Amino acid sequence: DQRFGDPVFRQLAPNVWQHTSYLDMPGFGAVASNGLIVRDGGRVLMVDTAGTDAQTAQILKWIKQEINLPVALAVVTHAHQDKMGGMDALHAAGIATYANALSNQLAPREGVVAAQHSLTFAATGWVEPATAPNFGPLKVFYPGPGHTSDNITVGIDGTDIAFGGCLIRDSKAKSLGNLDEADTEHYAASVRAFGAAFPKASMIVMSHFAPDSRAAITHTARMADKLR
Ligand SMILES: [Mg+2]
Ligand SMILES: [Mg+2]
Ligand SMILES: [Zn+2]
Ligand SMILES: [Zn+2]
Repeated sequence: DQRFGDPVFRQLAPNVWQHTSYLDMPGFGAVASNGLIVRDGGRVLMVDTAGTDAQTAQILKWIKQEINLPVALAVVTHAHQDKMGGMDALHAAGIATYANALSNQLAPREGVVAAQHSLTFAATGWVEPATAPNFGPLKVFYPGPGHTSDNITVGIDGTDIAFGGCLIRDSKAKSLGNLDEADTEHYAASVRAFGAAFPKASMIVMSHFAPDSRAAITHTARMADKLR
């Protein structure tokens, strides 16, 4: 029988699925985290792990069962447990991993395993292509500091989808979440930078809410404005 801890999958587009897994921050709510699985021809690409290696391995099993293509690479969007808690599982599987250089630098401080490869960014926020080879339809953008100093975002070419990770909250959210590591001065402008980077995206995917419209962007920014 399927259990509450087992990842759940939602097909967002013909070649894109959301993974959702529930984790436990001690003393706090047990809570859900989303990432993406993208089919690009003969391979699969991932955005973020689950919050644990066990759940990440259950994700890779699903991919094997349901898609049966090799996972060529994963991009992870910041050095927090919900996004990088399954790096060992990825590495055990032979999956090449990539994160903001800054995420890799912060990883030991945040108790996550670093990715194998570092992404760097132009002053525009767009990833340097030499650091993101063969990413297929993944278009990586660093919007500036928000939820964390290192948070990155990923557009999916050939679809209506952009992934804001933990930077973006849905259009009915009442809070930006935990701000202990947030850049409260720049959060609003980074949210806006994200929305300007992926003007085509009509479906906004994020870590802790189900997918929403672009109103999630405007709403998160207008919440952030109140922190300055
Ligand atoms: Mg582990
Ligand atoms: Mg921390
Ligand atoms: Zn986070
Ligand atoms: Zn998060």
